[PDB]
Amino acid sequence: KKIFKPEELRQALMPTLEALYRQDPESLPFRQPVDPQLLGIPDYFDIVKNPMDLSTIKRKLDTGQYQEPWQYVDDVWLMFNNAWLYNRKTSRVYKFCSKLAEVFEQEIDPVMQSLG
Ligand SMILES: CO[C@H]1CC[C@@H](n2c([C@@H]3CCCC(=O)N3c3ccccc3)nc3cc(-c4c(C)noc4C)ccc32)CC1
Repeated sequence: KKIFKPEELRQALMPTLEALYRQDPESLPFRQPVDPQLLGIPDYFDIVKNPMDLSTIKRKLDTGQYQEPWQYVDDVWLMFNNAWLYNRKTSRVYKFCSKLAEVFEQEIDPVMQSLG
């Protein structure tokens, strides 16, 4: 299938990550990995087996760790689904997660079409 290369992926995908970072305050819980010790939620890693956050995804884009666009998309939805799994539907963080998902879905669709 189509072979991609890192700089092509970073230039195409990074604006979609940038759109998530620009959401203030909705992206604030997601700009750094969850620290369950500081936040007093010691069961976090009992529930969330593969943590993900914007800073990790950004580093992976920056350092060429995605061979295909769908791997980037996978990590974004993984970050969203970790937050939806751990938090109550009525919580601020759950709602901010859904806001980021709405933004992502608008940003990623034209990009993935253009990478196809
Ligand atoms: C800059 O560093 C800050 C340090 C930690 C702060 N934080 C908070 C605080 C608690 C206090 C009440 C509040 O309103 N907060 C907040 C809510 C939205 C916007 C800004 C502040 N609750 C958090 C929940 C998760 C999380 C996720 C994601 N998935 O599971 C879990 C669990 C992660 C970070 C959280 C966010 C950023």
